[PDB]
Amino acid sequence: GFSTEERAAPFSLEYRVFLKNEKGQYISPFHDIPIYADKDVFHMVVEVPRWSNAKMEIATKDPLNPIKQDVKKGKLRYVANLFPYKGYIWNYGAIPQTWEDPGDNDPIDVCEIGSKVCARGEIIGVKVLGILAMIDEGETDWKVIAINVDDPDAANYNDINDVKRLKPGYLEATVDWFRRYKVPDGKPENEFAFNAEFKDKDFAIDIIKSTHDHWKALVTKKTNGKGISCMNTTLSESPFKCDPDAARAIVDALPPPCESACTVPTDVDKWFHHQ
Ligand SMILES: [Mg+2]
Ligand SMILES: [Mg+2]
Repeated sequence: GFSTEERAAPFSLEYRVFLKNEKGQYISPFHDIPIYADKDVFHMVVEVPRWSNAKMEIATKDPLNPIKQDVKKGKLRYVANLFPYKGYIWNYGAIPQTWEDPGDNDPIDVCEIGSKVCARGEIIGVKVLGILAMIDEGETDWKVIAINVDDPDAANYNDINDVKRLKPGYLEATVDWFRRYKVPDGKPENEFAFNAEFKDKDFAIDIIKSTHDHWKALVTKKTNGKGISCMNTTLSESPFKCDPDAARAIVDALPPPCESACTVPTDVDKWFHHQ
């Protein structure tokens, strides 16, 4: 289906993860992966495997939008181990061809709850089960809740109550994870500082389709891109389309693959307890 081309060493500053289609052509995971994998099955770009810490996401401003590691004041970012969790507690990522339009300014986020740990840059199909709406100091932050359609138990999951039923504690832990991530203190002062509520599958799909329409406007130049890189190699109706062979130079000009990988700071091991 899709595959990955990794440039430079993982957890280095130059590390990039580009996506390739069935034919070895470089494509943007933002723009060139269809939102739908099949009827009622959404594509998901996996950005971080469950239980990892590196904060890696689609580069919304880089040509071909490769996955790369976030950087804060010159240092590569890792999420904290929030006791009792190890790193991210879901496969975490995004639905391609969507754009929370400002809004967070990138593809709509997905928490994927299935049993398989997915790889960085892996493209999976997911069944949308619901959506977590969070108020973070007034702003709206959406997290789709989904499960790998290839999960052995996928047939048992069709709405958010199924998550409550067959994975007790998962939704609570999700809210807790995001609350302690956003308010490192622990508890916010009121529902403006942090609020959380889950909505069902139909609501989630309405939100997703809305962000897909916003993306449609983005890649057809009907809305200010606000710095988003819209270069793509497959969208026939997009003025930002570029010849695939021309786009290969974007990858080939970067350091070659090196899978003798940089070691992760020991500080990432530390576990932070809520007091
Ligand atoms: Mg988003
Ligand atoms: Mg986001």
